[PDB]
Amino acid sequence: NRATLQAI
Amino acid sequence: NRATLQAI
Amino acid sequence: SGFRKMAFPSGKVEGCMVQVTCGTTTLNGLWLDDVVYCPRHVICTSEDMLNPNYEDLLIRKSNHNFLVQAGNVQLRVIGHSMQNCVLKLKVDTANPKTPKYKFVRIQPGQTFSVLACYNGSPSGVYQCAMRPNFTIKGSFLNGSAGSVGFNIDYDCVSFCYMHHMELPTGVHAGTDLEGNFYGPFVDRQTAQAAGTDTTITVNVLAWLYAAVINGDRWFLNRFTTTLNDFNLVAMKYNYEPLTQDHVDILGPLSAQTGIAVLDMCASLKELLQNGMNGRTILGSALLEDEFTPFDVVRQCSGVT
Amino acid sequence: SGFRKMAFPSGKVEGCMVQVTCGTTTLNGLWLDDVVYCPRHVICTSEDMLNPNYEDLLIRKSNHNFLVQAGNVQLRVIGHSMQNCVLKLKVDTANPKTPKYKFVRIQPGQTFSVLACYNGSPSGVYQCAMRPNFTIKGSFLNGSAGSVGFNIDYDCVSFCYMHHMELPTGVHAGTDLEGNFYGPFVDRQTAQAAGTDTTITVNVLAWLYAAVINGDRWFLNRFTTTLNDFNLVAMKYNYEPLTQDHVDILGPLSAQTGIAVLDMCASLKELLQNGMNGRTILGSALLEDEFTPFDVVRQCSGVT
Repeated sequence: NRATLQAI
Repeated sequence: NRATLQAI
Repeated sequence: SGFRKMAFPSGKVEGCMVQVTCGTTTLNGLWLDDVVYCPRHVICTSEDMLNPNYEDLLIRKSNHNFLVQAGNVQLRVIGHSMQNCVLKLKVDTANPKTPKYKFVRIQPGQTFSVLACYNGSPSGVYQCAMRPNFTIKGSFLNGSAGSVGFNIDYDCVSFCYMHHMELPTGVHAGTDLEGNFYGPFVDRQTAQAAGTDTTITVNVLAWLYAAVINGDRWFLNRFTTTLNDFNLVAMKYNYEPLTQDHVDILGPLSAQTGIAVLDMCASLKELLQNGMNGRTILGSALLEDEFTPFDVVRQCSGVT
Repeated sequence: SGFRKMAFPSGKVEGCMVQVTCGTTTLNGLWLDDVVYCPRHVICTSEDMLNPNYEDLLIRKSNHNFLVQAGNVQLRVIGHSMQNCVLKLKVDTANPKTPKYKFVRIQPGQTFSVLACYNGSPSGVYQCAMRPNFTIKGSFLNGSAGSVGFNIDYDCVSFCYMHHMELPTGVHAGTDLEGNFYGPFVDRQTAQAAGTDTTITVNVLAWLYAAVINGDRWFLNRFTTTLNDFNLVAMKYNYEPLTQDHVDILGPLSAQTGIAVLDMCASLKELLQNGMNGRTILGSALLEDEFTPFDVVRQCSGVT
């Protein structure tokens, strides 16, 4: 599993 | 025990 | 993801908070348009508080007995009146920071944000539920009376609570913004106790759905149950009965997760009968009941 | 009385929050004086985020690629630069609502308030601790990057955190306001994991003191222990070592309660070895470690 950058 | 009104 | 006890942003309420002093007694008031609302016991002296006659105490005051301070600006009081357990102090200046607002009374089981205040100055913000016994488990010290509880929808603040007093067990009691107490409490320093409390079942279910949405699935099981058989278990463990309206309200969360409400009730039954055998749900080792279905959807979906 | 997880009033931060859009990517920025600070990955496209070269990505932008919106007012960008993992966007208007502020970096074990935001609009407020492994257990959804964490002292906002990303375990990672990450994390959508975490011992002790101050005394005992023998138990249960500086910091709470720090450590030893046998402390069935000694003194004493 990967990190998620939390812009949209 | 008694209730306390919480002004000061 | 993640699930936290979350309050509404408090700025809109902070700009309404003032300090109200009568004689040697001081507390907070709520300044909306040209009126300041505060707990009526600001007019008590210390020895007035065991058995106050408020109508007598108020007749003996006039406008110049009330010092209202908005920051370091005194607001001149030009009228006063009693409404149930609050005072309405008419002042000469409308609050320029008055938000769109509503005075609403809430139900037991519903939540709201508390802006704790001292001397007219906001101190901190936290989330509370109205307990089935009409108390709230807050954090309040002497001087905090007049702090308010609220919900925000769009840009409208719905005020639902004003703080008055602490009961002997350390729980808190207060009024709606029309000055009517929540529960069978009076603003007197007398022996008073809350009715027996109960656990808010629909909220526990909502929090279990939050847990699944965040990946805690260990308490799930292949069993289902009937509403009738679940409510027999709820009554034994001092949980409120679950209604069909509760099942309906949980609809969206049941859809999102694919777990039928009565399937989730089978999990709750097992947790009630067996405990968690050392595991946690959303970081808690107890079943949490102060999140409504709305609070869960709000946070597990992100309405700003 | 009562003890609650309590955030700082958020109004002063709400007036700084803006929306920053680059291309099809949008997040929040922090508007202080004539500069907007935001996570640099606003300049990534979706396919830019596995292995971005940020210096390349930024060279290919200019001022008119950044849309900054403060409410329903666009702010014109007149300069841009990268500083570590944040962007500094110079705008033509100083924020009239800029509070007194400081950029501070905090230590693991310290707490702060998070103002969660989406599209420049505040959504909710909650309290977080910086974990020993430099993550925070927050509540953040896509779009929440650029939300900030802070403490307030007098009228000064000390910003300590800006949110960037969620790790695979559901915990959160971000930077200080100079753009330096907390912990060994990078702003890339790669496999990354936090180091093993540990429990913040001084905070657990502080919360036990809060419990006594609020009348939960059942876990107290007539035993004491040595710092050395306590730290042997702490290491076995994955608690951080307790220092003499921790004992000192707990001084005021130990005085208020009359319970020596090493006496309270004997209680914690027993709780660690035997659990709570079905009882609770301050409404929790687990030992809580996200309240600092300052948080306890603040709330059990009432600084507004």
